[PDB]
Amino acid sequence: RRPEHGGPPELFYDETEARKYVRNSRMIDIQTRMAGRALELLYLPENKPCYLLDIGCGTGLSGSYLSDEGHYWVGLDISPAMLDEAVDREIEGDLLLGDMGQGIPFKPGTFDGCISISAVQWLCNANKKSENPAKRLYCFFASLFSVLVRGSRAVLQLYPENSEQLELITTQATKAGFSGGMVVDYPNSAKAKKFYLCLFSG
Amino acid sequence: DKLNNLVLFDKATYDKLCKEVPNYKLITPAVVSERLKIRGSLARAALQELLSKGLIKLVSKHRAQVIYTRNT
Amino acid sequence: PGAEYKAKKAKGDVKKKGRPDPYAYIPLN
Amino acid sequence: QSVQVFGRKKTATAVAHCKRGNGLIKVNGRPLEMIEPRTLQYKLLEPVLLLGKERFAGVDIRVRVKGGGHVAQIYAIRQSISKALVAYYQKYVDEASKKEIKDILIQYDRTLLVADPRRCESKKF
Amino acid sequence: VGPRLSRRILQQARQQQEELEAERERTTRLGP
Amino acid sequence: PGVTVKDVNQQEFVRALAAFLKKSGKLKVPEWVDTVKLAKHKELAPYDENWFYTRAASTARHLYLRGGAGVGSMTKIYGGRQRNGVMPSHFSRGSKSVARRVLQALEGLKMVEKDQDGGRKLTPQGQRDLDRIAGQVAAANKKH
Amino acid sequence: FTYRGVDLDQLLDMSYEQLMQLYSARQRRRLNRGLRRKQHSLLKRLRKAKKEAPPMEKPEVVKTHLRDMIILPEMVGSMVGVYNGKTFNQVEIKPEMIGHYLGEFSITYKPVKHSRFIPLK
Amino acid sequence: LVIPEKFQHILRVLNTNIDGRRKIAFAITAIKGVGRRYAHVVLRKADIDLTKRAGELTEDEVERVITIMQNPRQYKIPDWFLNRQKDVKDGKYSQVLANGLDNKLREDLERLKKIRAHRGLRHFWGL
Amino acid sequence: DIKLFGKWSTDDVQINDISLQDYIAVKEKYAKYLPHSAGRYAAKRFRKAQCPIVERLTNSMMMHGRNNGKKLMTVRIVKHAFEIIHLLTGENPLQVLVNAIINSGPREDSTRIGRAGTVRRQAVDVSPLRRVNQAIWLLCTGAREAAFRNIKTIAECLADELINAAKGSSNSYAIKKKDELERVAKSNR
RNA sequence: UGUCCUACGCCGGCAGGCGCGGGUAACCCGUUGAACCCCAUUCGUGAUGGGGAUCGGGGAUUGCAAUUAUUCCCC
Repeated sequence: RRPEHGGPPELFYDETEARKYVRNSRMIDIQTRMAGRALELLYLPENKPCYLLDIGCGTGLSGSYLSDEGHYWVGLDISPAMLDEAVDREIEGDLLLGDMGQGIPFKPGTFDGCISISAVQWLCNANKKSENPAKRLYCFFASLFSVLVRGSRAVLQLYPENSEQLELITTQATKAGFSGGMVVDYPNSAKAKKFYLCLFSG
Repeated sequence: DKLNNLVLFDKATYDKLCKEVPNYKLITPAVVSERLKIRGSLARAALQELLSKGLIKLVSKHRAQVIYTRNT
Repeated sequence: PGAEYKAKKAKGDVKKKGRPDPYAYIPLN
Repeated sequence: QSVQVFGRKKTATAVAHCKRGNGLIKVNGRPLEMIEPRTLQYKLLEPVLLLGKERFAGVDIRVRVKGGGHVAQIYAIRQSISKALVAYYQKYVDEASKKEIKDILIQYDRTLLVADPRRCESKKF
Repeated sequence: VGPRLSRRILQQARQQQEELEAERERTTRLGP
Repeated sequence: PGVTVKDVNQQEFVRALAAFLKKSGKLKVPEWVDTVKLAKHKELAPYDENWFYTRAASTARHLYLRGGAGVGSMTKIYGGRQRNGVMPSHFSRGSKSVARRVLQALEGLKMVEKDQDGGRKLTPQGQRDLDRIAGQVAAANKKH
Repeated sequence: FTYRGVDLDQLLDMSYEQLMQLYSARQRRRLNRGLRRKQHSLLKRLRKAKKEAPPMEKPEVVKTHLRDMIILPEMVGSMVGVYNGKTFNQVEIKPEMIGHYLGEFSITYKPVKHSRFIPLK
Repeated sequence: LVIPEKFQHILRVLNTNIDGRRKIAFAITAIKGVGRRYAHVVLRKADIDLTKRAGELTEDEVERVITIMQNPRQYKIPDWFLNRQKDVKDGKYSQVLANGLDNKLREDLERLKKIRAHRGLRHFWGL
Repeated sequence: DIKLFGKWSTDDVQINDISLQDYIAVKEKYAKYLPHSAGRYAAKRFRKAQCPIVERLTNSMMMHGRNNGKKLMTVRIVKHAFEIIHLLTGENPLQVLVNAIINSGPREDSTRIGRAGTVRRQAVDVSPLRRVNQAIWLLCTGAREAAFRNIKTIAECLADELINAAKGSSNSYAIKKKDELERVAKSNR
């Protein structure tokens, strides 16, 4: 039904499911148009690319869209199979492997923007007893607020399945000190309805 | 990826099917076409030719599946 | 929550010309 | 003298005549082994191989069918044959043979005496 | 069984009975 | 004691009758052999070039099983599944004139004529013909 | 110019009964079903316009509501003002429209002739 | 079977590559102007065993097939089997295959555009 | 004696798993010539435990849309698969089938719980009937999505999947999914 | 379910025509001979013999009138 019910992201998005994932033109179309909407969402200055933390890029199709317009990015991912699939696509941006909930391991005042592509609705549930969802979301949000330049822009694409998940993510974001809100793409629609966390420092 | 199965039997692959189809222990058009990189129509035509030669025994006949076994 | 963009005669999201493409913005706390 | 029985299904209805003879099995004017769906041929071989072909050499049976699909007709044929033999060995042959035939034929399958009471439910507004 | 099914069964049984009981020109002349 | 078409399998009997009609050589043959489709739901020409003989054996079979049926019932028998594009599929009937010409050819082989109560009915020597060809089929199949 | 291998000069002489083979199926069936009298009156008006006009320029325009009339081979040299819903579109009869109708030169509908939010706080 | 020493992979028919890696009933289908049914009726008229591949076809077979292609009317074909049998300009019995078909459709579209009928003008507005 | 398909014997079939005598119903009393029975085996609770394993396997390929209804092609496929297995392993295909059923049974998995948004997984156990059901479904998925786009026939793909599941090799999709199930059960105690 | 359902004979490969019968109805269409399925051939992992959209032409049918492709068959 949904990919979140299948299991952990490290093990569900394996070799064969990534292999059938990259051969899906519908996925290509939706990913390119959501990447275009995300790039239009943040108010970055024109003729000057920004330093974007691309979390949840995976195959790097959004990263490919970033590299097509001359922008630069670094990718953070959790599954090595679709990471190798992204590597096989002669991609330009760099790739990192690790859990985003354990903390973003970069210096503060570094990133001028943050692009999250289908990675924040993943972490609301727990697949291990040692993982606390509230603690994981709070640590991820606090580390993201630390590594961001003061005044940078962060956009997070998501498809929540109920209002309580949105309540927990918004209360974690507003307890982490992020300033911003929520932008919905066609809220009264069903196919075209997307959700977009927009955040900034101050 | 893109397969390049041959359209007619060359001399070399004809030699391997002459000296190798008596010993695979399983005979079907599918695995023959998979491992010999040959057209499945040529695989089934080759097995009708070979059962006409009579050196491989039949097990069952069907329009979609044909199955064969060794003499000994 | 997008009440100005909801069609009265239909279920969906109707466009307006004076305003940009349909959306709904709500702030955080 | 002879015995007429009937076999039932959803919409497949069969009649069966069993009389004295040399052991001729006929269905729709054809022997039992060339009904068109060959895959259920062992179904047509389920009753007789349950009992033994030497015993059937005194009874000639002929079955006519009408209605139903292929496999429904097959089930009607085999149930009609089974009930024809048990009725022939009840009315004409002593009760012990009928009892043992009924016991083995009811411990093998349930549908071989009374068919499955299943039919399509009608649609109502 | 049911009305229609039993009707078909009795019709087919009567047909088979007539067929197994089975196994010219009309006499227009009153006197030979 | 003699065998019957009902006592033998259908397909090898039909192809044996087609072979006997082929080496008979007295069938009349149309000029439109290789430019015809025998139904409006057919998409391709039949792969069997000698399909008139199999057609003749099949229509002889269907007339022997039930006589008094003409061209319209014959087209009703070989109707198929018409896949009319993105429209839902339906049932279509066969071509009238092809079956008409084949059955007229069998009329020319003194195997069948008309019937006063309906369509066509076959000759009694047709019954002997099917009887001894069923005998040779049973000899070649049931005795082997 | 020739039409179905037949030149215009013999097309004018070639008569009404054997118009069947040089046409398509639809107007062949339409002519076989019986032609009416209103389009005959329209033909009479067209030819009455054709007589008294001087022969060194194009004659006077004949206007009508008839969109579904079969163009005869002898129409070459007329001006037809055919209705469309509002106005009269008046068109020259070239020799190349023998097999066509009057409806496809009088179109009843006009062609159809059919920015993003940025958050600041 | 074993490859012939004269086996070809690609033929040159109507200034077009034709794949010999296909059945004879479908290798000729690759060039325009002929589909499956016309190929079947031609190869049944050409008296050719259909089971052959396209790569072992001899020369004499391909020029007799192409002389079926240019003038099939003398080889006893039905005349309502064709594509362009009653042309508007010059009604004559014909079958265009590769470049004649493009010229026929081009002259149809430019005829419709010149007479500014609804069909051709809508085609012009559509592109 | 009653032989399956005329040449398969149910007398030599032994169930190695002690928990599954009464759930793999293939013995002398369950011996049938054909899996086509059309018996009302699902209108009462635990009735399908008495169903033959071959009949459940023929009900298993009766799946995925267009194949619904057409079970004569299904029993044809499993007949060809039985022939292929008997030609490959050299013995009764029923033993290979029951070994594949035993070895591909998920013995422990995870259930999903949660009160408000926070959803966790608790390590729970699988009943032997559900073990057989999930093994049958996993072999069905392996046979279906194994090849799906090339010359590899469904019958020989099913035979290969059953043989590799009976041998316990990692090539089987069913074995890999089962092992992932007990491993994620151990990860969520 | 029917004076529009059609049996049958002739012509054209088919779209369809011509002629003669049965039926105001468990009587004639109609032992309502249907599709899936079954057996054999060809195809064979190929945007491919899959899928058929969108087009061009011809023919025929239905009707005062079919163009904005009424509809069918073929290419």
